[PDB]
Amino acid sequence: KIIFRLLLNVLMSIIAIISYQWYEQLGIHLTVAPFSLLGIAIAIFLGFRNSASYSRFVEARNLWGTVLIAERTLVRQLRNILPAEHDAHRRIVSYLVAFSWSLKHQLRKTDPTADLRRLLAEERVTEILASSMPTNRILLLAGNEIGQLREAGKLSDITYGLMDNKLDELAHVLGGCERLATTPVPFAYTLILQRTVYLFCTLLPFALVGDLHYMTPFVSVFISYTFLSWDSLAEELEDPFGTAANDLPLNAMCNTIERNLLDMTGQHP
Amino acid sequence: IIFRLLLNVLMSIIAIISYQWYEQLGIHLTVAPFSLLGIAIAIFLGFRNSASYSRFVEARNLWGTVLIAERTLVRQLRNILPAEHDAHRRIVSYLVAFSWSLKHQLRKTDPTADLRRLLAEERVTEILASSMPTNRILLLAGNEIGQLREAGKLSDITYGLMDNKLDELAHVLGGCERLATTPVPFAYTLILQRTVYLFCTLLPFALVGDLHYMTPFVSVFISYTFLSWDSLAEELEDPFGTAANDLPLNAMCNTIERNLLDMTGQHPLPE
Amino acid sequence: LSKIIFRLLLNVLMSIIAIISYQWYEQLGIHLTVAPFSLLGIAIAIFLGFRNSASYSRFVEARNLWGTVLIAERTLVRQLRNILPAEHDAHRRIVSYLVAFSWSLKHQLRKTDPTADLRRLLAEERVTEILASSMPTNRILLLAGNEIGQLREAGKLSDITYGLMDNKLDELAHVLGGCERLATTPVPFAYTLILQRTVYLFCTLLPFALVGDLHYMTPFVSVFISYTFLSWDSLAEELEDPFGTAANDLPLNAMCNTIERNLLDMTGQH
Amino acid sequence: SKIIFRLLLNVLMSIIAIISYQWYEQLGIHLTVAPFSLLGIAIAIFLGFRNSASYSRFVEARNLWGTVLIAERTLVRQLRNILPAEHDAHRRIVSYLVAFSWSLKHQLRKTDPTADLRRLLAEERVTEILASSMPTNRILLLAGNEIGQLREAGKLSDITYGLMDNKLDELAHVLGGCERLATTPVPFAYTLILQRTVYLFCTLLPFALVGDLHYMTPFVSVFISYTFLSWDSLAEELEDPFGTAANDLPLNAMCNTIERNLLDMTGQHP
Amino acid sequence: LSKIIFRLLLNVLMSIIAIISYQWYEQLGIHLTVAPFSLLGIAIAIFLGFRNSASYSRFVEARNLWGTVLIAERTLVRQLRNILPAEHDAHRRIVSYLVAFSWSLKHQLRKTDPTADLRRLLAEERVTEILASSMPTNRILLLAGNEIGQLREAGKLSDITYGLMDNKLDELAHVLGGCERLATTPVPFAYTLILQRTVYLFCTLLPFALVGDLHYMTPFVSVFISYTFLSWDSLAEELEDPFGTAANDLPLNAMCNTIERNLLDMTGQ
Ligand SMILES: [Cl-]
Ligand SMILES: [Cl-]
Ligand SMILES: [Cl-]
Ligand SMILES: [Cl-]
Ligand SMILES: [Cl-]
Ligand SMILES: [Cl-]
Ligand SMILES: [Cl-]
Ligand SMILES: [Cl-]
Ligand SMILES: [Cl-]
Ligand SMILES: [Cl-]
Ligand SMILES: [Cl-]
Ligand SMILES: [Cl-]
Ligand code: NA
Ligand SMILES: [Zn+2]
Ligand SMILES: [Zn+2]
Ligand SMILES: [Zn+2]
Ligand SMILES: [Zn+2]
Ligand SMILES: [Zn+2]
Ligand SMILES: [Zn+2]
Ligand SMILES: [Zn+2]
Ligand SMILES: [Zn+2]
Ligand SMILES: [Zn+2]
Ligand SMILES: [Zn+2]
Ligand SMILES: [Zn+2]
Ligand SMILES: [Zn+2]
Ligand SMILES: [Zn+2]
Ligand SMILES: [Zn+2]
Ligand SMILES: [Zn+2]
Ligand SMILES: [Zn+2]
Ligand SMILES: [Zn+2]
Repeated sequence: KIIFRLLLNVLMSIIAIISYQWYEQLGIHLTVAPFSLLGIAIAIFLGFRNSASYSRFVEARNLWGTVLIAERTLVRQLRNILPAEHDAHRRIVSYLVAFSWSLKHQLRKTDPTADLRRLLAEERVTEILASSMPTNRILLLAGNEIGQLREAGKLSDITYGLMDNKLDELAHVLGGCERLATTPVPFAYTLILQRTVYLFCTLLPFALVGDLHYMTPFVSVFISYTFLSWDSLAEELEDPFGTAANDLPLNAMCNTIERNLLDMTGQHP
Repeated sequence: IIFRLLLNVLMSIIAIISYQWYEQLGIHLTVAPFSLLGIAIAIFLGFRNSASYSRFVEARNLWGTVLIAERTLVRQLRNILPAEHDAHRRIVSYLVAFSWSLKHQLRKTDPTADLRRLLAEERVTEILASSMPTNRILLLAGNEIGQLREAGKLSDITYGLMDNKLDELAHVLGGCERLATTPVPFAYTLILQRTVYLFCTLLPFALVGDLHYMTPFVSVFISYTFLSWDSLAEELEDPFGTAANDLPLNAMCNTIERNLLDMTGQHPLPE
Repeated sequence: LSKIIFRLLLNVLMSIIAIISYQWYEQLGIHLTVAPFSLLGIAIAIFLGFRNSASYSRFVEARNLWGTVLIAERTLVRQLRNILPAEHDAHRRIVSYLVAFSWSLKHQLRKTDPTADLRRLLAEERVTEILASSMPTNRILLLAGNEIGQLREAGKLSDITYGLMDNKLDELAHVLGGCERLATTPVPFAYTLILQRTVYLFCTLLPFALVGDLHYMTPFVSVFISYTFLSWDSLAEELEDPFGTAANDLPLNAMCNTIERNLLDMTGQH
Repeated sequence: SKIIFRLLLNVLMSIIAIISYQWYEQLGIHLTVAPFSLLGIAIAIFLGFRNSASYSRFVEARNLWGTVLIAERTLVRQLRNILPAEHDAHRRIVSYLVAFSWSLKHQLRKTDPTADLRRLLAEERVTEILASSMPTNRILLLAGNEIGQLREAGKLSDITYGLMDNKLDELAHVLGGCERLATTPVPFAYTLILQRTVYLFCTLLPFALVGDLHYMTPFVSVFISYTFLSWDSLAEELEDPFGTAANDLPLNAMCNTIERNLLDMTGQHP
Repeated sequence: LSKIIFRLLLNVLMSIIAIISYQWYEQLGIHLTVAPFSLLGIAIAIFLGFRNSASYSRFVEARNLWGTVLIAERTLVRQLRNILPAEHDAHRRIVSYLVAFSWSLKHQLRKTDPTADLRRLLAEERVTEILASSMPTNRILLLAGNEIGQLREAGKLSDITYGLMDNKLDELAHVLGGCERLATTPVPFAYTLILQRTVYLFCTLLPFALVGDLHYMTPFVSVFISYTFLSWDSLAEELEDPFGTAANDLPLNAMCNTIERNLLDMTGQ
């Protein structure tokens, strides 16, 4: 994709060289100086934009970081507060593991059913799949587990509350991820910046050819590489739950989560 | 926007057909000064759009919190008082009323339909009497939580747990109000817009000396880049203004309503 | 201050002396190209951008702090209604302190006299207590804390519900510090010092380095460049005094009225 | 200004440039503006970022100090509100909190805490504090014992103990925040190399400037040198916000304010 | 031999090559002006500026994370004394776990062996149990959690006071999560890929563009412009791996020492 636009730029430079003979005749002059202005303007704009994209990526990485943290500490509190309640341990862990996988699926816009069935009773799978938000439902069921221990008097209102906070933290992760997935910043205004860099890159050799002659392709490819490299990297970072090269290894992240939670509950991968 | 590009092409054609008369009289326009001007304008547009983007992001975050806090509040009600479905349905009404009412507040549109749909007509009059209707809804949601505590169904601890979620909604209300009765750059936003507008119309006259017939092509391309970047900032600066795209706000209020009905088993339709 | 129209007009005068003294240039041997003024102009524009950023942030923080007053006081009034709906005497006392706090904080930041307002809202005993302090607004918080505190001794609030309302006072305490910190810590003077020199000197020497290129079109270009750098410099001017009384500053009286109106709407037996 | 030295030194180099411009072709030395435009702008961009990074450190340092005032204020309020009678505890706790500020200032300035410590506390304590290589942390632990004892005594519940405990946490965070900004500087490549670069650019600039400016060069080069060197030295100043320079923090004024605040009116309250 | 001085000396040679070969330009048909190399270099600087910005923030984040370790450990030991002044048995056990956590984290981020430092601090029954887990640092927190848990079950801590100390474990959990997130997820390798190529190629081709305008002045001006760009680029590289072993990286050994000495001073050791 990047190499296609680079090859088309080498070609366009040749078009500029072979048709430079016609330049004076057809009545067209093109200096470097105006293209330097527009060039720098674009660079400034790509610089800010690209930084904005990196921010989103870092936030996305961060939210997933919190899934692991919150889940670890929720399991920790369960063990420290109710060390004898290993039934509750196992079931809650099931939901927390389910939550992660379901979040991966949600963000990937794929089917959660395989993973859900692996981890949970089929009655719960139907309840979870029935909801507009399966991750929200999973949190509600994990909520019932601690909520029932509270009714049984095995948790106090304080110790229920400490565990409730972690579910609250997971709610916040889910909200943040949902926010980052459903936020393409006006669909037109990324396509409009892209068509700008593109149109600048292909008109540049035409302007460069006066000053450079046969060097035109070598300089024009180098400039275009730089600008396109930057533009496309910003594109990858913008959508961090995607399946692109420089996007979050969400399946690996989910494995780490499950393994951690299994390690904490005396069980073996 | 497309008017201003057509105005630019018109200004370019003027600059071609008049280049002869004026540059001979002793009035010249080089590219080097308009390059300094344009780069500085770009730098300023760069920083400007940065401030704009951050207002846009804060708006998204605040609205994200509505979703989050309302969800966790309804979770807490279900987990702490599994039996109290009448309380569940009342609190869910206000929470959904809160979202629509806040949207209507920011967009400066009429909430009446949404309130009449969600709430008892006594409550709707109380809410519509107030000069701060969104706050009033929050207060009502409060009483429901308060009555449950008074009835001994919530302890001070568990009342407290739900109370935090109402604070979170309060923070969202305020943050939004501050992002609405705005901006913080107090109508300089019209000066930079004109600074761009004038720079784009004087530019063909600076460029024609170097480009002759190519001028309308190169001048419109530059103008496009600057005017687009300026337009984007203006759009982002004002996430709740009467001209903004209302899709995501509506999408948000719909999401939460749907979520909440699901959470209280009002969905799906019974078999 | 609209010195922007003075300096724009001084710039026209600076172009005029440049056009007519342009002959006496090579005689002396003084030449001024655009190129090194592009380098300087760019460098000045970067530093102007980074500075205006700081200026902007400080203004936003001022808004946020004031925004929190409204939030924390709304919620503290709410809490009192839902937790103690019978206790309208306590409601009215706490409310009057909260309103007092807002007004007192405004007067403090504006360096004006809070006495009139305090006396409108509070008992002369309390006014005396507040004004006796070297930190009046902080003392109002202490008094508001005392009402909440009494309710706790009386047993109308548990340690838990006491705690829920204390946090709101902690928030108003962060507003108070915030505002104080802002009022005493400007964007460092050096910035606005350095930049005010370089931006003015630049706008002055510019028509001199443009006339060689522009002959007669020097006023209309040097002005348009100058207006651009000065607009952007004066934007920082109009954003660095958020607590003032100027048109561009925060409408703190209006905000205080908004606060008072809000807390009165929340009370009235309904 | 160490700038006034290097600004005059720039004028001397810019005379050398005016006299040498004939001999350029003799010595074989062509030197256009455009390469130094590229290098200058690159340096401006890097100065902009560096300076922004420094201001951040300034701002964070200021904020952490702000929290000291806030947290200490509310912790006194909490004691005045929850235990209104316990003045001996109030007085003891306040003296530790005041010790905390001065102690921290001395820690960050690397000066002797003993003067200010003796002014405020019992001599047994002044030696317990001085015996620890972490004096500020020690003071905190001491303030911690005071609220702890009030709880062993059953004068505070677990809840009301917690409310105060949180405020000591907040101060621990300031301590850590301040230690991080102090013991961790902005890495020495950032300062050492960037200063070489700005100055080496500043000396060479007139040599490439003559061709265009002829006689005007010493002015237009000093103006450029001012702009660049000002920005770099200001960055260098703000990087170390607990230092003693002009644009650094008034740490002495701040601890005076903290003290005046806690001790307001012989420490008497309504 | 120091990467930076080598790439400078390659650039002084690139300049003499450009001087000696300037004659052949006219004949071979290769015209190279400064104007487009200004556009290129400026763009590269902007992108270098923004990139360096990201690398700095990552370094700063790592610093804050370690700052929190010290803060949270200090206040947890402080709480232990103020709430349970008699229970020095528990003080010593918890302090040893808290010091273990610091060292374990250090070793984890350094990909080095925690055994020596852990054996120095803890009983053998514990050290093997901890090292048996694939998440040893997380395991140490679960064990510190247990101490707090036992003290609660023994009635020595109330639910409230248990809560107060539990939040301090939560804080350490976040540090661990944050640190792991920084160690495993780098600043996207595309940033180094793109910018290392583009800077190097730009510095190399530059004298060939400068030579027409600068002649024998070329080497001096070219090495200077190279130095400015290469220094900035390598500074970003040194800031990007803050858990490394360089002198420019975080003195993690010093910090862990400060932590240990700190918590021993607090208990009377
Ligand atoms: Cl956590
Ligand atoms: Cl387990
Ligand atoms: Cl929440
Ligand atoms: Cl229901
Ligand atoms: Cl609140
Ligand atoms: Cl239900
Ligand atoms: Cl009332
Ligand atoms: Cl506080
Ligand atoms: Cl009322
Ligand atoms: Cl802490
Ligand atoms: Cl001990
Ligand atoms: Cl001890
Ligand atoms: Na906790
Ligand atoms: Zn022609
Ligand atoms: Zn957490
Ligand atoms: Zn178990
Ligand atoms: Zn929340
Ligand atoms: Zn229900
Ligand atoms: Zn022409
Ligand atoms: Zn549904
Ligand atoms: Zn709040
Ligand atoms: Zn009332
Ligand atoms: Zn003002
Ligand atoms: Zn606080
Ligand atoms: Zn007292
Ligand atoms: Zn000369
Ligand atoms: Zn903490
Ligand atoms: Zn001990
Ligand atoms: Zn023993
Ligand atoms: Zn080993």
